[PDB]
Amino acid sequence: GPKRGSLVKILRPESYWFNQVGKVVSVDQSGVRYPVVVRFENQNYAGVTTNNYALDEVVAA
Amino acid sequence: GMLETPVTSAPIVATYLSNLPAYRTGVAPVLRGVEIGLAHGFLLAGPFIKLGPLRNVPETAEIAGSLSAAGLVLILALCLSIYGSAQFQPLFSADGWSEFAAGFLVGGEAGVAWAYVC
Amino acid sequence: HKLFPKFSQGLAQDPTTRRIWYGLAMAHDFESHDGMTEENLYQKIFASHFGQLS
Amino acid sequence: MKDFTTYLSTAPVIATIWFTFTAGLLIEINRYFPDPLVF
Amino acid sequence: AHIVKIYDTCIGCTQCVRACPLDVLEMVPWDGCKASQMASAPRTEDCVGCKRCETACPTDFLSVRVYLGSESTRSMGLSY
Amino acid sequence: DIAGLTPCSESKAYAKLEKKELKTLEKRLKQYEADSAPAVALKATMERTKARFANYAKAGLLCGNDGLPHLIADPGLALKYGHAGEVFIPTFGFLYVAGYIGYVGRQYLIAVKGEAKPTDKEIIIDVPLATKLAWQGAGWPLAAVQELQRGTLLEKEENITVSPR
Amino acid sequence: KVKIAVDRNPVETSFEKWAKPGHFSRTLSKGPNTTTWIWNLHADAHDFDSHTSDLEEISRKVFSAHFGQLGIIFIWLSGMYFHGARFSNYEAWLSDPTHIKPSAQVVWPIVGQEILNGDVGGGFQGIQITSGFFQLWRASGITSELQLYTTAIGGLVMAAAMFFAGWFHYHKAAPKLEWFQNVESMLNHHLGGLLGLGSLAWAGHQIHVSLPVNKLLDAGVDPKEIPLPHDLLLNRAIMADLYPSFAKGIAPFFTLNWSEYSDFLTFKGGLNPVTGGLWLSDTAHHHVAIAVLFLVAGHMYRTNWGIGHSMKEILEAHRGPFTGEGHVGLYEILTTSWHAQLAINLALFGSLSIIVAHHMYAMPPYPYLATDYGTQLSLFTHHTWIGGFCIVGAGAHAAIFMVRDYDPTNNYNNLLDRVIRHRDAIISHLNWVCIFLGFHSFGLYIHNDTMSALGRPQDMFSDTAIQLQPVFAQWIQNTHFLAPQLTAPNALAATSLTWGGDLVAVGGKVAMMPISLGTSDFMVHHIHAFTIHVTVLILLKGVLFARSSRLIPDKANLGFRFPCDGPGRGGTCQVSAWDHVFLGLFWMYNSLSIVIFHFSWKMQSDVWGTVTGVSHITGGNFAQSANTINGWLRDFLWAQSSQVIQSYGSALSAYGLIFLGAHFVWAFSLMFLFSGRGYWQELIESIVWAHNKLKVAPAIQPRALSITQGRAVGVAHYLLGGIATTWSFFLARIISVG
Amino acid sequence: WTVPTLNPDTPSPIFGGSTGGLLRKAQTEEFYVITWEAKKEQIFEMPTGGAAIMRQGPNLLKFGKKEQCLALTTQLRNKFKLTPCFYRVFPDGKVQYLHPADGVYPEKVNAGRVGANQNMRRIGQNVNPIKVKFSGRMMSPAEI
Ligand code: CLA
Ligand code: CLA
Ligand code: CLA
Ligand code: CLA
Ligand code: CLA
Ligand code: CLA
Ligand code: CLA
Ligand code: CLA
Repeated sequence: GPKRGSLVKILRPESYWFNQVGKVVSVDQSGVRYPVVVRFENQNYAGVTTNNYALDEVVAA
Repeated sequence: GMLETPVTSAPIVATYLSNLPAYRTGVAPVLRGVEIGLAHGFLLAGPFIKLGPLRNVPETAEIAGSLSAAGLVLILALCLSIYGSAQFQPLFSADGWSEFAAGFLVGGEAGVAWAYVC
Repeated sequence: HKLFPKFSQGLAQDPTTRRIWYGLAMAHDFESHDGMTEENLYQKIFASHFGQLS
Repeated sequence: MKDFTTYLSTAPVIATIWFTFTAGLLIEINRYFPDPLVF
Repeated sequence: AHIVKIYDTCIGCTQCVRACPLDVLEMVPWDGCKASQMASAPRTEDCVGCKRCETACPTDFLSVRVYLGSESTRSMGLSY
Repeated sequence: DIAGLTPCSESKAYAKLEKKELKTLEKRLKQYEADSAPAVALKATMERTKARFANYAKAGLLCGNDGLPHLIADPGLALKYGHAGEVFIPTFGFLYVAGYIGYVGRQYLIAVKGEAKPTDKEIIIDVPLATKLAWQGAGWPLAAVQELQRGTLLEKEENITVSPR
Repeated sequence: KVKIAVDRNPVETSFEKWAKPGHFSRTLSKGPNTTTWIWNLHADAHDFDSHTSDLEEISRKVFSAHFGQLGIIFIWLSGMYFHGARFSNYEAWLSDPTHIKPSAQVVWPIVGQEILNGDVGGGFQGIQITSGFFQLWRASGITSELQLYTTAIGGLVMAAAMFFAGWFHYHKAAPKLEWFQNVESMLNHHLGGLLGLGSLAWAGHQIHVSLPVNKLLDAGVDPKEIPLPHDLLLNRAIMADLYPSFAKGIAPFFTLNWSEYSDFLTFKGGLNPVTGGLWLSDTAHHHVAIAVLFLVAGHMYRTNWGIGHSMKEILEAHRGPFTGEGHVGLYEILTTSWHAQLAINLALFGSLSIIVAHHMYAMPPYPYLATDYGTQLSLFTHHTWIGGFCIVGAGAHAAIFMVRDYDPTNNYNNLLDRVIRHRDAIISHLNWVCIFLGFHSFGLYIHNDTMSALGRPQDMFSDTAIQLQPVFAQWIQNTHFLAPQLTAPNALAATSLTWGGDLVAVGGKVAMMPISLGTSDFMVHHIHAFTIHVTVLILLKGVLFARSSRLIPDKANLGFRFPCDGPGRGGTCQVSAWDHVFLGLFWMYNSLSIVIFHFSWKMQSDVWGTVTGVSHITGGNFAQSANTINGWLRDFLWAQSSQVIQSYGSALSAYGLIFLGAHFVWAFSLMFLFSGRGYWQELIESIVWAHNKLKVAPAIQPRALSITQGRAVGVAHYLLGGIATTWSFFLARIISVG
Repeated sequence: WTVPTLNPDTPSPIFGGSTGGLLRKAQTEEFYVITWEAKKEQIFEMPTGGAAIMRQGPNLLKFGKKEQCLALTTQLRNKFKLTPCFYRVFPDGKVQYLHPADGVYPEKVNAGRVGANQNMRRIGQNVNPIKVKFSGRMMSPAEI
């Protein structure tokens, strides 16, 4: 999918960083359901700055 | 295990608790009830006489005190009856606790009546 | 287990004193009783409104 | 000295200096212009 | 008994398992994530609903969820 | 005048309250020496009291049935009857200074978001940049309406919302 | 071997770490991402255990911290003396103590606050002070403002020396760990040098400066005309003119003919009748005795020579059949855990402050203090509050020890272990006795309210209906009044007027009279017992179940301060020992508010007042009114808040403002106490959206306060509000009717 | 690996006896019994309060709830590096083994386990509460 270092936008509506911009770390090329690893500069309520997303949940914008 | 203590595991305390009528293991529940009632009604007759609302009116302090004590003994016997009705569905059975509550009623009213004479 | 409350067997299998208070507090929330259908809901609401009138 | 001015640039120190300046400015205004209700 | 569910966003970090004070969860073989590990809740009858598992989960949103259901003597944590 | 209120220069309870406060101050005054420091302090208090009552009666304030100045908050009624200096000129003075503070804070935030440590500039203040924005913020209403008319005042719907929006 | 052990130059003096907030914590040095960080930065700033595991570095940190505290206190004392010298009416007050109000604060003439400078007398205008510094200064023999100014400069110099000592003993020459662990030497030096030499040098100052100056002040001579103290030291013939013993010099001291020193080392007792304070000769003999006693006590523990006791040997020697190993292991605990020491010292320091309050109201030690009713009320109330706070702190740091420092593999079948091992029995018995006390103590009040409301006053618990006389306290009172005749032959009077006897009055006011005890005093004392027992219950339960309970078996791993363990198992909110400190704080407030109300009403009703017989401030209403809640509500609160509610337009108006403000802050606390941070976080989410819409969202993410910070803010504003309310009430009341 | 059995004649750790021990739940409902084999004699903290010396060899303690046995298991496993196991005992004498019910501890994957209570979807893909109204009981929409 998207490449390393590119900026994407999250469309998972029950996420902390929905409708916000992060940075792709890696995309796993196996049959994993959520391969897109996106870091965010701000943390959520659990103090986490990294989440895994699917292909149709990220838009390179 | 349980904490070993000279209050919970004293010999003379264990014999004294074995001699009290809640523990004799072989007397009738009616006899346990009448002995516990003759103790408790006789002791409950006191403060209603000495401290109640009619305590300073002569010739009627002991009457109203014993009458309120008898009413309280009747309330306690009703409490025993509903406890046995809710609990079990020789002393620890429905028939045994009903006999125990009736014996407590009889013994408590007899203790109040004996405290009125005394 | 116990009978009360007769509308919730999840509350009736409670071994604590929580059962009495939650049987009191959930008695008139008919939408979340055991086996409640919609016709039964409206019928109990109609009879309850009669009780308030009386 | 660079680190001392960096410490003076911190939030409670600047809030103290700035509220001292603002409160003192209001106090001097209410001294030289006693009790303004209008204008 | 409470309701504990596992969702497919699990990344098999085992954090939820090592957070439960009651041994309700465990890790099973799976192929949905790179770790090839998924949580599972085969012993929800002993679950009290403390939600340490939900605190330990890193995913956003949670992959383990505890829905407080009907209370028992085990779910109330009673030693009496 | 407005709402049946008499002017304070015509009101009698206003003069009664002025005389009552002077009477309390002179009852506190008459237990000291002539040229002592409590006497000088109480005479300065009486001077400020007389000056304050003269300034309130001078400005055309409206007093009630108790002799206290009442304020008029309606733009047209106060501009018609000469009471614009008590709510109207104060409300535009407040809006000037409040929008000043808000615009300087907004420009500081947008200035520090474009760096590698925005939070570190939020904890430890960039004092030269803060003073530069503090001096440049005097034309904040013009810059505010210009940012309004270009569409750069607002963020679009790239904001954070909940799953039912 | 006890010796000086010091490491050279541990920490460089540099401004670098001032410019890096949160340097002390590995978690907090990463920088701020959310707003929670700030609060964490201030909450854990002085929690040195969470900084390092090394006991030495922690010990050094607490040492220099203590130096900082002492320097701050010296700045405070310097300020009080300087304000007493430059902005006060102290000399005028010295010329006429009975008709001049002590004042040492003046306000500037801006925005009308000048009205607070009231007519305190002496040709002065300021705020009347109730700290009691004027009486302390007159008792010390100070007569001029110059001496107070010199004391201010001296205290400022000492503050500079304390801050230098802090910097020096942290950055230049910082003691080693085994220096701090010399506890035997520390006790010897503090018992001899601190308490012993302290009271010796103070008795020196008293005998040489206080006694002659205050004897002349009681004689009536003008203060300016009294000889300066250095002339009292220099020419001993004047000292022989007042007390002929001084003619013989120190010859009766060394020859053991101490009886000739009975001119200035007395045992009179009672109060000075023209002055209303204890005899300074009694106080001088007292401090000499105290000095000799403590210097004897300070030579008990072995240091660098064979003689002397050993603390671990005395502890390990007291073992019985009921307690097993007894006091074994306690020495190791109290020489390695700062929190255990802090808990012990806080408990005894608070208790000591409460004892100070009672002994200073009952036996007024300063001249013209007993008739300065505002000062007496203020001092008692203040030191009682300080006491209570330090006791709650003791429970807090006890629990902190229990979680962080307790280690049973050096502490195995011990006093502490058995306490932890029968804690259920302890807490259950305390529980029952608290319920018993509550029922019978409070139930008498409710009973009286009901009987009084039903028109049956003859059925109440009172002095005329069903009496409940404090026979034991009355017997102890009578015995202590009869004590000078038989069991204390060399005493001229009793130690306090409140035992019984005559009446000492100064300037028309009652200094002290015999305090009678009836049914109302019985009822309030059992209320006090109840509230104290409940407070002990909460705090002790907090410390005994800090590690584990049947509910949370592994509570120790969750820490000392944590919100809960989730809504499961029925709900575990406020299971942490910190939350037990939080509840103990509320209950301590309750207890001490009833205590200071007892003191206030009783003093104004049965003790204080003017002498014509004695007309009391409230006429003696205590004995009949303090048996119903409505009586406290009407005759105390409602009646005595007249002064505070009508203080506007005068110098006491600030007490009305702080009355309203304190009520406001108290109510403001309820928002934090009754709510929870989930709601507030979601509200903040909406507001954050609004800020995002206008490009003003901060880079540091706005977060709602934590659960424990919500509780902390709650209890802090609650305490501040309530205490300040009673403060304004008390001060306005007693200054206006005093 | 096979399921072990309870030896009732296993020596208990050296402990003077607490007030936080068993209650009538042990006689009427159940009580849980923990067992481990120690390498040396060493003091541990009892989860019901107090210190106790374990014996060299097998040990045996009985608690009132499962969380006490997990707390002692976690303490003996992280601090002493031991492998305990605790059972479930009924007043009839019925013995129910668990933890590790697989034999391998649940904090690592083992073949043969069957996944229970696993929804194969996201949490945002749950249905609304209108879709599960008027069932036989209260239902959260995550139940289906
Ligand atoms: C809890 C405090 C308290 C106390 C001490 C009293 C006391 C009294 N009330 Mg009052 N009352 C109270 C609260 C209290 N009340 C409250 C809160 C209300 C409002 C709800 C009232 C409303 C009220 C009314 C309307 C009246 C009273 C009356 C009375 C009097 C007689 C009551 C009576 O006969 O009971 C019977 C007494 C007992 C059953 C005693 C039981 C307690 C025993 C002694 C405990 C023994 C423990 C023992 C030491 C353990 C030994 C163990 C060993 C054997 C192994 C008595 C002086 C009556 C009166 O006329 O007042 C003068 C009356 O008319 N009360
Ligand atoms: C107009 C008619 C009306 C009707 C038909 C309903 C019906 C319902 N309400 Mg609604 N509601 C109403 C008005 C109404 N409400 C009003 C006026 C309020 C404001 C108080 C509410 C606020 C409200 C809330 C917050 C909730 C409901 C809930 C419910 C449902 C269950 C009620 C229940 O089982 O609790 C049984 C009720 C009790 C056990 C009452 C306990 C006693 C209360 C606390 C008062 C105690 C004061 C006491 C009597 C004073 C004695 C003083 C003494 C000295 C004498 C039911 C659908 C619940 C729901 O739908 O859950 C999803 C629910 O959570 N209602
Ligand atoms: C916050 C709401 C508000 C309210 C309730 C009022 C109320 C009033 N306005 Mg005010 N006013 C306001 C805000 C408000 N004003 C604002 C924001 C402005 C700036 C645009 C004005 C500018 C203004 C002027 C120039 C005048 C008033 C006048 C009045 C009075 C009569 C108006 C009328 O009859 O029309 C019905 C009320 C409304 C429609 C409410 C809005 C008011 C608009 C903005 C102005 C209406 C003026 C009116 C058409 C002229 C009446 C002439 C009069 C001789 C009969 C009435 C007390 C008049 C007056 O002085 O009477 C003594 C007048 O001449 N107002
Ligand atoms: C004046 C020169 C000086 C300098 C440059 C330093 C520098 C340092 N000190 Mg040292 N030290 C000094 C003097 C100095 N100290 C003094 C006078 C003392 C005695 C108090 C100490 C005792 C000391 C200790 C115990 C420790 C340090 C530590 C440190 C290091 C980090 C602390 C820090 O950055 O926070 C700077 C802190 C502040 C700027 C706040 C000061 C708080 C003041 C003292 C409290 C009083 C304010 C007062 C109550 C007013 C309140 C009013 C009202 C609002 C309530 C840093 C190298 C720490 C360290 O090395 O950790 C590894 C450490 O633990 N110092
Ligand atoms: C320790 C307790 C203490 C307290 C509560 C007070 C309180 C007071 N003093 Mg007193 N005073 C004290 C000690 C104290 N003093 C000491 C130790 C001295 C000897 C130095 C004095 C000498 C003194 C004089 C000569 C006077 C007072 C006055 C006052 C009154 C007004 C103060 C004021 O507005 O200053 C002005 C306000 C400021 C200077 C605010 C500036 C604060 C800065 C900007 C903070 C910056 C933060 C910074 C990092 C930390 C400070 C570092 C420091 C080295 C500067 C007030 C009642 C005045 C008075 O009583 O009038 C009748 C007055 O004339 N004081
Ligand atoms: C007999 C000598 C002596 C005296 C008078 C003191 C007095 C004190 N020590 Mg102790 N201390 C001593 C020996 C002594 N110490 C020895 C031998 C050890 C090692 C075993 C310690 C280890 C020790 C520790 C770890 C701590 C103290 C602390 C204190 C202070 C407690 C606060 C207080 O309530 O005092 C009332 C306040 C005063 C009376 C102010 C006057 C103080 C001046 C400086 C006179 C005290 C004499 C001083 C020791 C001489 C220093 C000379 C120096 C230039 C070398 C108090 C000042 C505590 C403290 O607060 O440290 C700052 C503390 O934490 N001491
Ligand atoms: C503990 C504090 C204390 C202090 C400091 C004093 C001090 C004094 N007392 Mg007092 N006294 C005290 C407690 C104290 N007393 C108590 C508790 C009692 C009750 C029992 C008394 C009862 C008492 C009586 C009855 C008398 C005194 C007297 C004295 C004075 C002379 C004593 C003397 O000859 O000592 C011996 C001399 C010394 C100890 C000399 C000190 C050492 C010097 C300073 C060393 C200098 C060395 C240095 C190298 C040289 C300087 C060089 C430099 C210039 C460069 C002296 C001022 C007498 C007096 O004068 O009354 C007014 C007197 O008659 N006292
Ligand atoms: C005035 C309000 C109030 C009252 C009545 C209580 C009462 C109590 N608190 Mg609570 N508490 C309060 C405020 C109050 N608290 C607040 C604001 C907080 C938050 C800070 C707390 C937090 C708190 C803690 C942390 C603890 C308590 C505990 C207790 C119990 C103490 C045991 C006792 O003395 O039993 C005696 C009962 C009473 C004194 C209540 C009144 C009894 C009346 C006068 C007589 C009863 C007879 C009655 C009239 C018959 C009615 C018949 C009718 C129903 C037909 C008691 C029930 C403690 C506890 O439970 O441990 C033992 C405890 O640890 N409370």
